[PDB]
Amino acid sequence: SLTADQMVSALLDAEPPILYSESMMGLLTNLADRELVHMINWAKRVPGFVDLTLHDQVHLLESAWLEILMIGLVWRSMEHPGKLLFAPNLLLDRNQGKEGMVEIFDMLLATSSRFRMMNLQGEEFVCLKSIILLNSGVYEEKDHIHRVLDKITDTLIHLMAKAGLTLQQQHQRLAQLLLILSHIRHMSNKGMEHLYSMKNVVPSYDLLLEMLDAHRLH
Amino acid sequence: SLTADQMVSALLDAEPPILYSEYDPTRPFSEASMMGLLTNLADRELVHMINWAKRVPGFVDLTLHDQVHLLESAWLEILMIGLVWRSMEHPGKLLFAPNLLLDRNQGKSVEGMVEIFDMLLATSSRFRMMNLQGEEFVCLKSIILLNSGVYTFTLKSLEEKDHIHRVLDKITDTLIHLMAKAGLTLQQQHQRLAQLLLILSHIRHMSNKGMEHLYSMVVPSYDLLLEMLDAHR
Ligand SMILES: CCCN1CC(Oc2ccc([C@@H]3c4ccc(O)cc4CC4(CC4)N3C(=O)c3ccccc3)cc2)C1
Ligand SMILES: CCCN1CC(Oc2ccc([C@@H]3c4ccc(O)cc4CC4(CC4)N3C(=O)c3ccccc3)cc2)C1
Repeated sequence: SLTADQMVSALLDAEPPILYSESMMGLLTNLADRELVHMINWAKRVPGFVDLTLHDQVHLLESAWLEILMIGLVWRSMEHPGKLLFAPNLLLDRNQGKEGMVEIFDMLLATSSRFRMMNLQGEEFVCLKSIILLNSGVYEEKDHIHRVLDKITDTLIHLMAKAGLTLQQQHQRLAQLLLILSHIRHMSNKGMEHLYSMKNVVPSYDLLLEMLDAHRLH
Repeated sequence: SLTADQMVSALLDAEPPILYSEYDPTRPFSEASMMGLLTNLADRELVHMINWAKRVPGFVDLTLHDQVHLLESAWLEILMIGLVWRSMEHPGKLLFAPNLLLDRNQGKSVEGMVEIFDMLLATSSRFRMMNLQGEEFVCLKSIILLNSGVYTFTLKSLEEKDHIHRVLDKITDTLIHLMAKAGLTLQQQHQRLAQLLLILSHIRHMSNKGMEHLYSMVVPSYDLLLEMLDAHR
C-alpha cells in the first residue's frame, strides 16, 4: 500500500552496511560470508518479502545471493574505473585477478562502466537489487511475488518521471536497466561455475533459515 | 528510421521456418537416438537463424566480427526461446519439431537433462500465463540477439555499442506500441514490458545451464558462424 515515494524511502533505509576485509581468495570468501547476514536483514525489509513463507524466502535467497553480492560490488566500484572495491580496504585491479578469474573480473568491470555511463542513481540501484531478490528464484506465493515486482516497476517509472524524463525516455531507461539484470544473471552463472571449479560453495538452506531468525510461535 | 509498425513487420517477415525431424514410419522413436536427432535439428535451425539475424534491423550495420560475437553469445538462448514459443500451446510438452514432441519422462535418459527440461516447461507456462503474443515474441528474440553479447566485446567498438543501444531502444518503443495498441493502460504497459524483459534473465540462466549440459556430453565455431555470416555477393 506504500506510495512510490514510501517504497524508495523504505529501500534506501534498508541498505546494508559496507563491510571491511579482515590469501586473496580467503579474504574474498570471508567477506562474502559476512555480507550474507546483512543481505538477509536487507531482504526482510524489502516490502512484501516477509509475506512469503519462510521456505519461499529461503529459496529466493538461495537463487539471488550471488547476483546481489555482484550488483553491490559493481555499485560500490562505479566511481573506481578499472578497479573493483570489494571493501574500502580491498580495492583490486584486473592484474590482481590474473584461472578463470579475470574473465569474471572483466564482466564486473564492464557492468560498473555501464552503470557509470547510464548515471545510475542510488534510488534506481535499490529497486534493481530488490527485483533480483524477487525474480531470480520465481521460475498464491507467485501471485504475490508478481505484485511486488509490479510495484517496483511502478516505483522505477516514478523515479524517472520525477527526474524529468519523457514517457519515451522512461520506458527506454526501464528496459536498459532490466537488460543489465540479464547480464548480472549471466555473471552469477559464470561466477558459480568459477567457484565450483575451485572448491562449501553455496549457503545451505539451514544457514539461510537461521539467519532469517524465524519467529518463535510456529 | 523505421516506425514501430515497420519494425514489427520486418521482424515477422524475418521469422525462420519451423523445421522437422526425420520421418520414417518403420523406425519407432528411441531414447538412444534422441540426442542425435536434437543435434541434427539444432544444426539445421542454426543456418536459418543466421538468415534471420541478418534481417533484424540494424544488425548488418555492425562489423562482421561483432555480428559473430553477438551470435556466439545468443545462439542457444535463441534456440531455447524458439522452442518455448513452439511449445506454448502444448502444456507439459516441448515441441522440438512437430514430429518431435517430448515430455519430461523422455528427458530422464540423460543425466542433467530433466532439470533443463523443467526450466523450459516453466518458461512455456509463463508465456501462456502472460498470453505472450507473436509480435512480442519476435521483439524479445531480437533483443536477445542484440543484448546477450554486448557486455563481452576502441572508437569503433564504442560506435557499435551506441548503435546497438539505439536499436534496442527502438525495440523497446515497438513493444510499448504493441501494448498500447492492445488497449493496455500506461501502467500496464510498463508493468508488462518489465515482466517480458525479466523473462530474458531466466532465458539467459537456462542457456548457461544448457551450455554446461552440452559440454557434459559442442558449439558453433567462430569460423563457422563467420562463414555463414561472412557471405559473398
Ligand atoms: C558458503 C557460501 C559463500 N561462500 C562461498 C563463497 O562464495 C563467494 C562469493 C563471492 C566471492 C567474491 C566476492 C566477495 C564479496 C563481494 O561483495 C562480491 C564478490 C564478487 C565475487 C564474484 C563473486 N567474488 C570473487 O571472489 C570473484 C571471482 C572472480 C572475479 C571477481 C570476483 C568469493 C566467494 C563465499
Ligand atoms: C556444431 C554444434 C551443434 N551443436 C549441436 C547444437 O547444440 C545443441 C543445441 C540444442 C540442442 C537441443 C535443442 C535442439 C533444437 C531446439 O530448437 C532447441 C533445443 C533445446 C536444447 C536445450 C538446448 N536441446 C536439448 O537437447 C536439451 C537438453 C536438455 C533439456 C532440453 C533440451 C541439442 C544440441 C549445436
